[PDB]
Amino acid sequence: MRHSAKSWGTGRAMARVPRVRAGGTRRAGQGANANFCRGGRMFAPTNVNRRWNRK
Amino acid sequence: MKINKLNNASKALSYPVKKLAKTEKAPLTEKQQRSKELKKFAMSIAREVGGLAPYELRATELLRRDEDKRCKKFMKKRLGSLKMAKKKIELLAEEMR
Amino acid sequence: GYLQYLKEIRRDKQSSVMRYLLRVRCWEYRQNTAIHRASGPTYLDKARMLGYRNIPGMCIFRARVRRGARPKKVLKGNTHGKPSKSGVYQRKPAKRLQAFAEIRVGRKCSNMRVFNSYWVGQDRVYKYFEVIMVDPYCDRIKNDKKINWLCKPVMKHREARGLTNGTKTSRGLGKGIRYNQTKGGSKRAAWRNRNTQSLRRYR
Amino acid sequence: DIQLTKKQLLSMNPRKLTNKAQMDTRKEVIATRKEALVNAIKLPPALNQFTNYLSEEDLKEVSDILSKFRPETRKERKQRLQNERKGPKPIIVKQGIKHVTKLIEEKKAKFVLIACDVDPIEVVLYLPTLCVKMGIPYALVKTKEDLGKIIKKKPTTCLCLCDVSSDIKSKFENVIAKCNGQFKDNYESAMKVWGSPKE
RNA sequence: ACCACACGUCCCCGAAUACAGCAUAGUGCUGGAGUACUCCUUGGAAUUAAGCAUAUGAGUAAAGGAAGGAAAAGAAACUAACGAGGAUUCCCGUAGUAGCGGCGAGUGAACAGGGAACAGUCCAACAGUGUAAUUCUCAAAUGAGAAGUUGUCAAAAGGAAGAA
RNA sequence: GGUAAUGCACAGUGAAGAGGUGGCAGUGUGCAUCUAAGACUAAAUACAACAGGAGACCGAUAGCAAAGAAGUAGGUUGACCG
RNA sequence: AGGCGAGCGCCAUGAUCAUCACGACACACUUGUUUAAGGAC
Ligand SMILES: [K+]
Ligand SMILES: [K+]
Ligand SMILES: [K+]
Ligand SMILES: [K+]
Ligand SMILES: [K+]
Ligand SMILES: [K+]
Ligand SMILES: [K+]
Ligand SMILES: [K+]
Ligand SMILES: [K+]
Ligand SMILES: [K+]
Ligand SMILES: [K+]
Ligand SMILES: [K+]
Ligand SMILES: [K+]
Ligand SMILES: [K+]
Ligand SMILES: [K+]
Ligand SMILES: [K+]
Ligand SMILES: [K+]
Ligand SMILES: [K+]
Ligand SMILES: [K+]
Ligand SMILES: [Mg+2]
Ligand SMILES: [Mg+2]
Ligand SMILES: [Mg+2]
Ligand SMILES: [Mg+2]
Ligand SMILES: [Mg+2]
Ligand SMILES: [Mg+2]
Ligand SMILES: [Mg+2]
Ligand SMILES: [Mg+2]
Ligand SMILES: [Mg+2]
Ligand SMILES: [Mg+2]
Ligand SMILES: [Mg+2]
Ligand SMILES: [Mg+2]
Ligand SMILES: [Mg+2]
Repeated sequence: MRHSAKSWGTGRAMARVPRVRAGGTRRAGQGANANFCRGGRMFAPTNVNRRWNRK
Repeated sequence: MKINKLNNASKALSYPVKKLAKTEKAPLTEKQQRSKELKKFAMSIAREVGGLAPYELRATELLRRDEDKRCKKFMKKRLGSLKMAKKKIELLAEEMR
Repeated sequence: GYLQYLKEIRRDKQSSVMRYLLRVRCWEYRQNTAIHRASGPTYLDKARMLGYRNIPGMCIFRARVRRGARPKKVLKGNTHGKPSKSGVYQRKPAKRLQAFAEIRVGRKCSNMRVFNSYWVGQDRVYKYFEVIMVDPYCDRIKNDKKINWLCKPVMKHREARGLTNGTKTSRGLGKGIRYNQTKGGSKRAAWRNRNTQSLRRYR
Repeated sequence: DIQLTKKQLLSMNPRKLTNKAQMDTRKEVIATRKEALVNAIKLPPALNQFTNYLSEEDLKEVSDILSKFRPETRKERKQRLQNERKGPKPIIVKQGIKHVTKLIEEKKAKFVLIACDVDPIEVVLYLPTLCVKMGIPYALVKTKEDLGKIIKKKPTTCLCLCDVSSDIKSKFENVIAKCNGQFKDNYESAMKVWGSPKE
């Protein structure tokens, strides 16, 4: 979730996934935050609050 | 629900203890007496040097006309407490006499 | 003794002698610059309750503060939000006016520690206060046995963290059911203790 | 550089002197304008007392008695302690507000001097009423420096004497009678008259 | 040869200062950086109510000030009505309770009872008057001077253990 | 949470030496418990940078953005972006 | 403490505290008329 990203909205002939704001690099316009994206965030991130022990 | 089963009469009962009497502290030593005297003395000098404040003058004037209930209302509004008012009236009365 | 007589006179603020002196002194305080050094304490008894002695490395400064409530810092009264948060005037500060005096003296006298403060007068426009200061880098003070504690590094800038007699009173500290909002150390310490989820090993 | 005249200093507005260079002048404007204000307004009876003080002639008479009971210097004190105790208890004049008030309260004090030019005044304000209540005679002196000179040391607020050597007794009694005239005998009348603006 | 421990040397800009404010008999001190955690101010809206204006999110985000290895708090102008207890902080609990609320949505503490760790003290009021006995400087082997009577001055070395 | 005011402020007003409190407004009267408006305090509690030890964790489109000269190559007039 | 109409209200004037205009001084406050001008507005 590190990057500055925003959706381009409809009318550009592209899918409405958030995209990376940049210039000068091949990284411009790539697909950012979602679980179906390269370098994006996983579904339901694993978390320390899980119950480890049992009675 | 484990609440509200006894009546008020039975809740008021108590176990029969043997009590100890309180140790009274009535004796006041020589040095304590002089200490209190000097404080009361100092309070005289201030009143002598600087006199009464404006509302104290207005209050004492009403006492001469026997406007007792007017003075009561006036003092209540100045000091806030009906107890402080009753005390200050008694001190002012004694000063005039 | 002498200090008792001074106490009784200082308490009679509507005696003829005290009305005279308050009038002449409040005239002088306003002709001077907003923070200035004093020659000594105006009230000897009061300064001595609060810990002043006439030794090298202690000083009195005097400060004035403007009176009344403090308005919300917005242009043309426009708050960009809900109507219950649209009021500008009749908003009263959290700290006493005394606290502002202490904070400003501490900025000006940056090489010294703020000990305590007291009231000395009022008029239509200003309210006036004396602040007691100490110098921790002074040989006389470093070897004292009553105020040598002010040299501990934790004692830097007491006034900025609400630790002085004038700055403490807005915190809401006390003992008993009337002060439940500060059980723990402060309002924020109480908030944390009440808004936390505890997750034990076996549960 | 140049000394300003009284007229100039009374004309200037102190709040418009602002530069670091100007601070000494700001001090002088305040000092002169304060004087004009105090002369213009009425004094309460208790403060009005400290306007009445001994003549330089009477001050001489009193000092010429009292000077014979001067306190010990540190040089003298050292010598005394290398030697043994000898002779009767000395008579000495005493100093400082804390001790003086104690001696008045204990009814030990026999005569007292007080200075007028003291700031803040609340330090000495109560002394005459206490002296009248205990029945001790007193007198007022113009400056703190007048007192310092009697005992050959730094200025003070008040001096006190608790004993009389027989050698001095005749002169002492006369001095007390002069003082009672100007001061203690007049007290009950004084506490009712307000100080007029000055001409 | 090479390595490890310490020291010496350490260009220009930068708080950047041949400066600003401030204290003492004098020497001086502050300023900038860092701010996860602690203390003090200032103070939203998206959102929920299937609309929305009180309310909620929240005294949260954002912006300012300040300190330490922790910080804050702390020895009752305290609870309780028992046959009573006894500083502060932390854990289990009273309790999603007593109550607050377009009594709607939603909010919401305290004493007890069981434990961890435990410690109490200072200033003012109130300092030898047969002598300020008090702090500092230079000299000297016993003198000069500064602060102070608007009040100075209320006592011990010392140790083997423990840990990394 | 504090409900005919739980705490904090501002303006008017302003005490007594004896006062404060006992979760519902007022007046009176016994009873119980404390002493405000000055200060200091250890231990038990919280958590970055940096160092050390572990793991039913991930295995080069994963795991920190970054397993190589990574906040680098490169980019914005700029704040900033990568 | 006076006076009127078949002790009542009404008409006379004499003591007790605030108090609204008007004057005349200078002390707060105001203005580069400043060794000065205003003025409790
Ligand atoms: K984001
Ligand atoms: K009084
Ligand atoms: K000094
Ligand atoms: K606020
Ligand atoms: K909760
Ligand atoms: K800083
Ligand atoms: K809604
Ligand atoms: K909706
Ligand atoms: K928020
Ligand atoms: K602490
Ligand atoms: K503390
Ligand atoms: K407790
Ligand atoms: K316990
Ligand atoms: K305390
Ligand atoms: K990557
Ligand atoms: K670059
Ligand atoms: K005139
Ligand atoms: K004039
Ligand atoms: K004229
Ligand atoms: Mg990833
Ligand atoms: Mg029942
Ligand atoms: Mg019982
Ligand atoms: Mg308060
Ligand atoms: Mg809407
Ligand atoms: Mg709200
Ligand atoms: Mg809330
Ligand atoms: Mg923030
Ligand atoms: Mg003491
Ligand atoms: Mg209540
Ligand atoms: Mg592989
Ligand atoms: Mg990668
Ligand atoms: Mg370009």
